[PDB]
Amino acid sequence: IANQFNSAIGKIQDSLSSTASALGKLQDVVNQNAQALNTLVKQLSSNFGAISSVLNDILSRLDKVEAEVQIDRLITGRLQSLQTYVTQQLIRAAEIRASANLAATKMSECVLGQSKRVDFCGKGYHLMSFPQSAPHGVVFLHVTYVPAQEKNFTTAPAICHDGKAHFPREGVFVSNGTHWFVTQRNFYEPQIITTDNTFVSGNCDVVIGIVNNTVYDPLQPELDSFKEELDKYFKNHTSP
Amino acid sequence: VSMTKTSVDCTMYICGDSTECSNLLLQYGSFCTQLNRALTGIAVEQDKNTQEVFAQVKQIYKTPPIKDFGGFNFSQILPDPSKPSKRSFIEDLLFNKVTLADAGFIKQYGDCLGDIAARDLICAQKFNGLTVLPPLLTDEMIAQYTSALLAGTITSGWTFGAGAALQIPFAMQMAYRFNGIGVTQNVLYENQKLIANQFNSAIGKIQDSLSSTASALGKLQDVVNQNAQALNTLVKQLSSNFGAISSVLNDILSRLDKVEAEVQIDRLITGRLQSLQTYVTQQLIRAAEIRASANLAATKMSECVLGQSKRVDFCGKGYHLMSFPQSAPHGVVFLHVTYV
Amino acid sequence: TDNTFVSGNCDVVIGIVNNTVYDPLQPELDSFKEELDKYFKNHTSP
Amino acid sequence: SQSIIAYTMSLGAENSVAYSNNSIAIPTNFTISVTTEILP
Ligand SMILES: *[C@@H]1O[C@H](CO)[C@@H](O[C@@H]2O[C@H](CO)[C@@H](O[C@H]3O[C@H](CO)[C@@H](O)[C@H](O)[C@@H]3O)[C@H](O)[C@H]2NC(C)=O)[C@H](O)[C@H]1NC(C)=O
Ligand SMILES: *[C@@H]1O[C@H](CO)[C@@H](O[C@@H]2O[C@H](CO)[C@@H](O[C@H]3O[C@H](CO)[C@@H](O)[C@H](O)[C@@H]3O)[C@H](O)[C@H]2NC(C)=O)[C@H](O)[C@H]1NC(C)=O
Ligand SMILES: *[C@@H]1O[C@H](CO)[C@@H](O[C@@H]2O[C@H](CO)[C@@H](O[C@H]3O[C@H](CO)[C@@H](O)[C@H](O)[C@@H]3O)[C@H](O)[C@H]2NC(C)=O)[C@H](O)[C@H]1NC(C)=O
Ligand SMILES: *[C@@H]1O[C@H](CO)[C@@H](O[C@@H]2O[C@H](CO)[C@@H](O[C@H]3O[C@H](CO)[C@@H](O)[C@H](O)[C@@H]3O)[C@H](O)[C@H]2NC(C)=O)[C@H](O)[C@H]1NC(C)=O
Ligand SMILES: *[C@@H]1O[C@H](CO)[C@@H](O[C@@H]2O[C@H](CO)[C@@H](O[C@H]3O[C@H](CO)[C@@H](O)[C@H](O)[C@@H]3O)[C@H](O)[C@H]2NC(C)=O)[C@H](O)[C@H]1NC(C)=O
Ligand SMILES: *[C@@H]1O[C@H](CO[C@@H]2O[C@@H](C)[C@@H](O)[C@@H](O)[C@@H]2O)[C@@H](O[C@@H]2O[C@H](CO)[C@@H](O)[C@H](O)[C@H]2NC(C)=O)[C@H](O)[C@H]1NC(C)=O
Ligand SMILES: *[C@@H]1O[C@H](CO)[C@@H](O)[C@H](O)[C@H]1NC(C)=O
Ligand SMILES: *[C@@H]1O[C@H](CO)[C@@H](O)[C@H](O)[C@H]1NC(C)=O
Ligand SMILES: *[C@@H]1O[C@H](CO)[C@@H](O)[C@H](O)[C@H]1NC(C)=O
Ligand SMILES: *[C@@H]1O[C@H](CO)[C@@H](O)[C@H](O)[C@H]1NC(C)=O
Repeated sequence: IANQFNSAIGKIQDSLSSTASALGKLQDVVNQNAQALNTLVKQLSSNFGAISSVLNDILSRLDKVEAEVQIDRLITGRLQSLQTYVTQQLIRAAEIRASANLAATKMSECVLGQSKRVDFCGKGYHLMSFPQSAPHGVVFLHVTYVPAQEKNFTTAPAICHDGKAHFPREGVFVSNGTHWFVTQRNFYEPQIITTDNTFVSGNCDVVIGIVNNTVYDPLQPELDSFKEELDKYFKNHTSP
Repeated sequence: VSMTKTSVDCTMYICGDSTECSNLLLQYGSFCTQLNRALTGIAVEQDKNTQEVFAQVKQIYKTPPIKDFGGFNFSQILPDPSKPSKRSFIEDLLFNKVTLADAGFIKQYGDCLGDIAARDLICAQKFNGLTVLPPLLTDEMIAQYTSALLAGTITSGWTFGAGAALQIPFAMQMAYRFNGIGVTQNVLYENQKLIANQFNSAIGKIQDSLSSTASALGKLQDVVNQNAQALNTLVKQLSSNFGAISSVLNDILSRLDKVEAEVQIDRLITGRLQSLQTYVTQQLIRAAEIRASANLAATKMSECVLGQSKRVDFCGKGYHLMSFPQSAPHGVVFLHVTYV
Repeated sequence: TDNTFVSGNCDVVIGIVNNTVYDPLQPELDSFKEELDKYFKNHTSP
Repeated sequence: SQSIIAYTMSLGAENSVAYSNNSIAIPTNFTISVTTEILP
């Protein structure tokens, strides 16, 4: 588990030393904010119907009443260019706020906790996440357990034994084809079916697909070998 | 999950092929490029939204030919091969409830000129430089993704969410669900025919209700209605004079000389440019509501379809057992199953 | 004693009630005491 | 020998899951995977 973590962290480092565009979500924000400012500077080139874009070339050429009609045209278009920029930035600020609120929720639930929420903290069953800072952003390195090398088994919902139906406490019943076990559900680790691994409910008539097997009572041989301890004392005490 | 993608030729809307108006529109600089960039950014995001929600499976899972799911009957929500799109029975019900306007799938002149040209708003939008663009995923591809989400769920439980799909019998998956709500698994196996009949009957009531009431998909119809009403508002703003002698740009150019027409055309450019800036701002504000809704639908897909949620009222009312996705026009329907 | 766990005495808990709590190992050893007893009684006969 | 090609996109590889009323798959092993999420 330690070598697999250490190797997976090595592949984060290798990818971030090899691919370019992976931080494209953060580069897109820098690109959009730069392109919006370049667009706003470029709108100063626009005449908006005036004799020039250059405010000094209006004032160097025209008297007070001719200039004021030309300057009004530049005020109108430049004021509209700011109202457009600020509306677009107010609309983008809400996308960045939603993204920061999500990142704060992943900091709480994936870094300060372990999440049961599917696909909230990477792909697999969440173990833990590590925050890393990035320009205008956060990176979460999410660690997950992914189950790897599955095998087919025969299964049953219940075992029938003493005319009683038995169910797993924790786990699932499985057969390799000849013998029956209980295993934990997320990792194959087979155990003999016992009155400690299982609980009883009702008789074998109700459950669709119940199978017959022995269910071991570990108190039984602890008193069966004790039943032979009494007999050897009784048979030795035939001697007097 | 999405809204209709729109593009505008800002020059065909404002100037409608007048070269005189086109020369005057260049004096406003970057605004028509900004408007096209903003609508292109909205349109790319409708495909993104649909990929966040529906493309949550690695593999296109198939159900087995032997439908032995322990007495639970999924036939109304599984694919039906008798149709060109392999949608479910409930997905065909859903696709009949919401009425669309333009899918983007080619309008080819003879279907739009002559006798049809009067009795249509879509040809009046298109003859003014306004176009709907098709989705990247077709409705058949969204139905294949939804088929794979449902086949993955009923054959393998939550395991296809975390890794490889691991098969488990359906009544044993349902016994896992029961443990996950704090009910012991013998309560499922001892009541299995009852739990199956209650599920089968509750799915029958979804079919009956969707066959009976009109306005249930009003959340999706409101989105189609808003996008259609915004495009009809934008087309109707071409009737406005904005203080010019006419709204008809050709009647200005037919009756006025070069210098008199420029003063009237600038008045129409000013108001038509403001009409596009209003439309694009309103559509940028809407696109954020649809995004937030698609991010919620993608989270419900991960946490209610690919898992069992412990979150209260996140996956229906009751204790969550499992959810089934169904595709709908620009949306998703979750059929949430709960223990009450 | 399989359905329940012990913690402390009955003085502390507000609203605790008296009932029997069954030990299922008890009759499994009492019937094993009666098994010993009939063996001892029978083996008095020689 | 390069050119631009146009195609209907694949949604994924197809998979018939091996479902049966009494078959289960259980993982005999695991992997630890580390995956990156980036947020503005
Ligand atoms: C299903 O799982 C069973 C338990 O793991 C397994 O049965 C076991 O098989 C091994 C041989 O492969 C036996 O091993 C013993 O063989 C003799 C017994 O006298 C000894 O000399 C050996 O030292 C060794 O202990 C086990 O005794 C046997 N266990 C039981 C409880 O029968 C099955 O073979 C598996 N079946 C399939 C289809 O894989
Ligand atoms: C699982 O184990 C059960 C207990 O050993 C076993 O139940 C027994 O099944 C047989 C055949 O159905 C019955 O045999 C008797 O059936 C009637 C009288 O009941 C007579 O006509 C027959 O000649 C014969 O005597 C047993 O009565 C029945 N026992 C009980 C307690 O119900 C199951 O058959 C086993 N199932 C499997 C799949 O292995
Ligand atoms: C799963 O639920 C399905 C919906 O209730 C159900 O499908 C329905 O089944 C009945 C009986 O086969 C069909 O009834 C028709 O049967 C034949 C068809 O040729 C006619 O002669 C009859 O007069 C009658 O109309 C329904 O048409 C059918 N409905 C649909 C929408 O397919 C399944 O049978 C259920 N599956 C199981 C395993 O019980
Ligand atoms: C629950 O069961 C308890 C055990 O049987 C029982 O406790 C006993 O309560 C009585 C009455 O309070 C006490 O009786 C004696 O009280 C003093 C000496 O302690 C004498 O003056 C009395 O004459 C009498 O002998 C018991 O001593 C006490 N036993 C213990 C171990 O504390 C509770 O009363 C029962 N409660 C209910 C609600 O049923
Ligand atoms: C569970 O899966 C593990 C992989 O995630 C696997 O560990 C890997 O086991 C093989 C040997 O079976 C190792 O291969 C090396 O073995 C020796 C050196 O020790 C050399 O002869 C080989 O050429 C090769 O270098 C892998 O290194 C090892 N991987 C890790 C991360 O340790 C387990 O064996 C699997 N366990 C079970 C019970 O299935
Ligand atoms: C689990 O079993 C399935 C199918 O059931 C098996 O069918 C036999 C082939 C045999 O293995 C029996 O013990 C089982 O009852 C396996 O699915 C097959 O996979 C191969 C590719 O590896 C494919 O060519 C077949 O068409 C598949 N058959 C079916 C019916 O799906 C599957 O590989 C097994 N899975 C694991 C994890 O071992
Ligand atoms: C499982 O399906 C088989 C047919 O393949 C059938 O004979 C058997 O009765 C079914 N068992 C259960 C538990 O449903
Ligand atoms: C009885 O058995 C014990 C061992 O169990 C032995 O030491 C002793 O000698 C035996 N005595 C008789 C009388 O058999
Ligand atoms: C419960 O309320 C009754 C009065 O109705 C009171 O006599 C009793 O002591 C209370 N018991 C507990 C456990 O609080
Ligand atoms: C009593 O003990 C004798 C041996 O002395 C034995 O043969 C017999 O089976 C025993 N019977 C009982 C009922 O214990």
